Amino acid sequence: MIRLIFLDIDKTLIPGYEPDPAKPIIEELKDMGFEIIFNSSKTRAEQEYYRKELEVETPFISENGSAIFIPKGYFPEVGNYIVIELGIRVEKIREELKKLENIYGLKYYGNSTKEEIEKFTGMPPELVPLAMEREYSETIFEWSRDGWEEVLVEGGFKVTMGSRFYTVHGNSDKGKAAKILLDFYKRLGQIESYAVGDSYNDFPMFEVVDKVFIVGSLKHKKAQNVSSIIDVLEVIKH
Repeated sequence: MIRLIFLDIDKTLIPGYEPDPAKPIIEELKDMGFEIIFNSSKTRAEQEYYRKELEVETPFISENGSAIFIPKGYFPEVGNYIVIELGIRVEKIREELKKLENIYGLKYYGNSTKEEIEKFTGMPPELVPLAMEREYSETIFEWSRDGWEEVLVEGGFKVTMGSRFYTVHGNSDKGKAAKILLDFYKRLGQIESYAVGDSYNDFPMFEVVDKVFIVGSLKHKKAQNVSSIIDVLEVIKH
């Protein structure tokens, strides 16, 4: 019986931005026999850093389900597939944001300085370069007028609210990506899947997994609300 758990890589796991706070949680999940899958709005560069520091070598999903990364030979016809691209290239997103930049006073990674990005996010200066290595999405830090969200959706893009900012991406979401990865595991036998989210970008995963937890007060019909990731492990222990 394989147990899988999808986790975000934000304040609910790494408050303060350093990896260390997540260690107690990762270690317990490992002891509980879980395959830990980060399914985050974060870039591959950001996730690879945390994974290495936390010694997590399982597949991961980046930029709101835009790509699934499977370590070479992780799963025992040879496809030789390491990266499954499901979203749209960031260059296309930026071409569209350029058309809206002035009308709506939009600020995102592509048109902001490292100093501005640090101000907007509060992220440590040394991590900004990792967040800037975007491949399939943009994060909107601010705007001077509303209405750009609808325009983007009309243009065929997805605009999803995260724990703090909107992320612009396309053709996929955390749920579509999670479902595909789950299929890879299901080929190995029976699986039990859990998902822990804290924002609207996690909602798509809920209909794809067996058990759902929400850290915070966001409400969803399939989710059990808890105040901390600590509580998730506690409730699962029941």
